Amino acid sequence: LKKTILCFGEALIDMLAQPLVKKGMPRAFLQCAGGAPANVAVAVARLGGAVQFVGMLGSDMFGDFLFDSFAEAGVVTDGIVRTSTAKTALAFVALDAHGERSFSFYRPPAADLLFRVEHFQDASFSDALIFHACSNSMTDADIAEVTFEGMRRAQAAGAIVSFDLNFRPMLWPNGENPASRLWKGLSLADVVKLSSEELDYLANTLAADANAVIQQLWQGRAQLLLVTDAAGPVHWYTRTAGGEVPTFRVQVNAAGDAFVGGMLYTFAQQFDDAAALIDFCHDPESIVSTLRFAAAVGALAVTRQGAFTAMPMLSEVLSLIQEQS
Amino acid sequence: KKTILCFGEALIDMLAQPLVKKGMPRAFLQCAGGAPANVAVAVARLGGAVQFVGMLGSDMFGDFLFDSFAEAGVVTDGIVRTSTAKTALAFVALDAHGERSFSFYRPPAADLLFRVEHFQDASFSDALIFHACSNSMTDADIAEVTFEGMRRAQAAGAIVSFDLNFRPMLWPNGENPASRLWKGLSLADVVKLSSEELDYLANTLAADANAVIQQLWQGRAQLLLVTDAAGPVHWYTRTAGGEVPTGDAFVGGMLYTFAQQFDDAAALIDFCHDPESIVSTLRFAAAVGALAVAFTAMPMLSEVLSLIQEQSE
Repeated sequence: LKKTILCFGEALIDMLAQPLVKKGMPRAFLQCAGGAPANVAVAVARLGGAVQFVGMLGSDMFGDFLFDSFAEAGVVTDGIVRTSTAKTALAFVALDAHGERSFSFYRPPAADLLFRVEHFQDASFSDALIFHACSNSMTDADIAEVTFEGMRRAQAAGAIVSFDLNFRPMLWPNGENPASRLWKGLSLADVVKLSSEELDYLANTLAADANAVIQQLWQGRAQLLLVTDAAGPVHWYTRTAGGEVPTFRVQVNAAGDAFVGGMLYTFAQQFDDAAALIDFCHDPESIVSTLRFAAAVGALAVTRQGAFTAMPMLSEVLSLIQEQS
Repeated sequence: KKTILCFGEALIDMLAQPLVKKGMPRAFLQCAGGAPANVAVAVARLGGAVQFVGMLGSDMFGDFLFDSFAEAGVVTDGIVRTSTAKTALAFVALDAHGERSFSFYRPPAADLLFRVEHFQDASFSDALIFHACSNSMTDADIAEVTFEGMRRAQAAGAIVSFDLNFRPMLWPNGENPASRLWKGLSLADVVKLSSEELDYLANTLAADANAVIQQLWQGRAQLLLVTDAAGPVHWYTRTAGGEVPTGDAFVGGMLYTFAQQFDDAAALIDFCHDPESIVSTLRFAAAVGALAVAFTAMPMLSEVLSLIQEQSE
């Protein structure tokens, strides 16, 4: 069976700063499993899809926590490698930008950044129908090349390559221009997901507009593009048309990792092989149907200061779609 | 003059909390930490004039440490900041079979980037005591910075205090700390060791405790204090030794008391030649150190008071 969704990249700890409780009581931080591709993997596993997380975890308490969290969720762990050379990355989340949500990362150096091409396993790509990655595994030259090689290997092995930009400027070296790597990753993906802001960023790097960006994507492997709005309406584009994705109102909005997990999960269930993506992209009726499912997953996922605390099961997602209909 | 200059690392201790409810995320409590940093705070709480010299990150944790120093009464103008690295983190959780584990996010770290040019002459000319620990010797650069600070202090007339506080886990894999430890020990006037560290040092010499003590007398050391997990504190000088009839609290009480008793660095020598004073001062140091922690002062209050009365009578 070649139905496994391979999520590659970083898995890290989101440390959620809690509000001050009493007097000089020490502030508390809550430990939550995180990482863009990691969240996608857990969302897929919760729905019942075959999924594996490929990446490097530290040989520390946090790495053990992430490993066990993956196992408990049903995510295959065979492709995970370990290292004592660096610690598991930490992402501290709090408030200080006045009342804004602040971020403090312990990642210029981290375990996930040390994954090398030699760590990939042929069995992973043999059984993979989808390879999903994000730009965080492109923050330095070495890890970026590993991500590109994974995308190239996936394509050659018959897997659909999914790329959710998930651009986080803070994680990139000061003074360096990430444009080059982002465009390269974009040229190697069959399915691309961008936020409105990232689309604007990319347009600026071209000294042009959104249309120019989309046309640039069509010059590569891209067959499907999703653009998320801060608000909530997701737009989709293929080389033959464009439209909107049905949304859901379930009280908390922009499509994130759960949405992606929902989408890839459906792809793996419905596609016999990678070539099936082409027919899918030529059929707006299927596109709308599948993205509605993805939106339902995103709407049901529960987050706390970012970081997912609960992913929905298939029955719950289908019930929402059935009800809100 | 009068100020106690504590130099080195200030970091965040993240204490893992026992799981309250299965489905809830494990919690970690933030606490100001760092060896010389904690001593600086204790001295300040006791009422001594103290300044912490070191580098703090420009992050949320650095601001927390800076504020903690300020609130305790520690002088902060000797503190420098950097965005180049994050404030170090020290995770202590009860990992595996009831044993308390550790996970340090150091190196890299902001405190490791303090450079010689960050020292201010004003800090040294006003210092009666310069106190350091081995944590600021974990890499070649910060170690040299620490040694130069100790030399500057000595040259400026400050008593140099060195609390080994050896933590192997913080040192580079495959390296032997012995060399740096001995160099630091050779530059201190006052040395504080745990019984364990004494044995460790003895081994580096392939000898006994006496060999370590004699080696110490080869450098600047005039007073050695050796603490026990469970037992009296042993003191040693170049002419004698004995025990104090009674950890970091102790070091705080000691520095605080030394600063209250000694007019200058030369006063340490007279002190070392006066066992009665050594005994009285260290016992008091241990006792008053408990205050750097409405509360009861008993039985310590009466114990201290009865002794002074008897001595005066």
